[PDB]
Amino acid sequence: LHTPLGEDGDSEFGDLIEDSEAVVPADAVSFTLLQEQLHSVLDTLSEREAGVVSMRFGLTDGQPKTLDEIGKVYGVTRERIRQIESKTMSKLRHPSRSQVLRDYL
DNA sequence: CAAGGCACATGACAACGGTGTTCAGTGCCGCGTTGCCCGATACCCCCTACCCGTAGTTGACTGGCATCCGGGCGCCGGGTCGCC
Repeated sequence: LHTPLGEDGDSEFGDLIEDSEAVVPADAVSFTLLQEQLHSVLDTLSEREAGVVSMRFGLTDGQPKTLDEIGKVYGVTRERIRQIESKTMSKLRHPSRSQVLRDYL
């Protein structure tokens, strides 16, 4: 990386290649706005529906939880949880609570 | 002419009429919370073409590789040699 870069002075091949680990502020703030808007639309729905979808898709922890995995803290059945998840997906699929999330993809 | 005797109706007397109520029970027929029964997918098993580490190869075969310049200036600073 300390090669002359073909230039006798003031240059180094080590100062011409961009990295990839660096966080792009644009993408980061877009993600933050996505998180806030999704949390807002999530609060718009019922608090119970909100909580169950959040725990299923893991919106507070990195790893999502399985259906029956939610039926221990909340004390519900593996098929009840599936049913409320299904009707949550049905409601969120409504064009009402989709537009604000369309551009986010 | 006054008193005593018989009709019809009359102050109460309950019990039917008929309807809408008090409990009360149990459903009737609309909305909800959890039983099925499976089906798939993560976790053990064996071996094997290849990757990676180590062991030898008995004519002899005994000192490399250098650098090499047109700064240029200028100073500091000390070391080495000279003076004596």
